Amino acid sequence: VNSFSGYLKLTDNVYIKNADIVEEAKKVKPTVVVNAANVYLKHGGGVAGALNKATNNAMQVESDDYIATNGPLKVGGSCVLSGHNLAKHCLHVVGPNVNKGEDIQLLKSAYENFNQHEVLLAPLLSAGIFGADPIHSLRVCVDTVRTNVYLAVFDKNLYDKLVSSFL
Ligand SMILES: CN(c1ncnc2[nH]c3cc(F)ccc3c12)[C@@H]1CCCS(=O)(=O)C1
Repeated sequence: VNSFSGYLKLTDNVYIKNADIVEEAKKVKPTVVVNAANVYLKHGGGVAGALNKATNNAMQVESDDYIATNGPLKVGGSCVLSGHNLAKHCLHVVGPNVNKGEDIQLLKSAYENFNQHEVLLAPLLSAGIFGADPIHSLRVCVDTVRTNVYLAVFDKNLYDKLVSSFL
């Protein structure tokens, strides 16, 4: 039993809710919140900008030190950093950004990072400003992640479309 509330069950291990991931993280304080990161961990907009704003920019300060030490992530890769006031840990995962021309096949590799964590609160990778089809992202999530994932979808209209079209 866990504290996630109001989710619709899609499969054995994948759950979905119309919610603001920032507000959901603040309430649940999950072990892991996933960020929709880029390779530079520049948290300017989308989910990343919202999560970073909620940490009063502490996420960005920590991220800049990480990049100065380690260099950029790979598209499809991830790193574990602090969850600050939102979660124990933040798993920063880089899905391909279609608006930069990155290979959508890398979306499966991105979701594989979730399997290193037993339970996660997450957005749909490569959705939103990353330019992928969120219905495709949900399909890859369900077909790739084997651990327990609680997906937060900000847009109510999109949430309803994702549920109604789910096979
Ligand atoms: C981006 N995205 C999110 N997913 C969950 N939580 C969020 N919080 C946010 C705060 C922002 F400022 C921007 C965005 C999000 C967000 C999802 C991708 C398609 C649109 S969506 O919004 O339907 C779901």
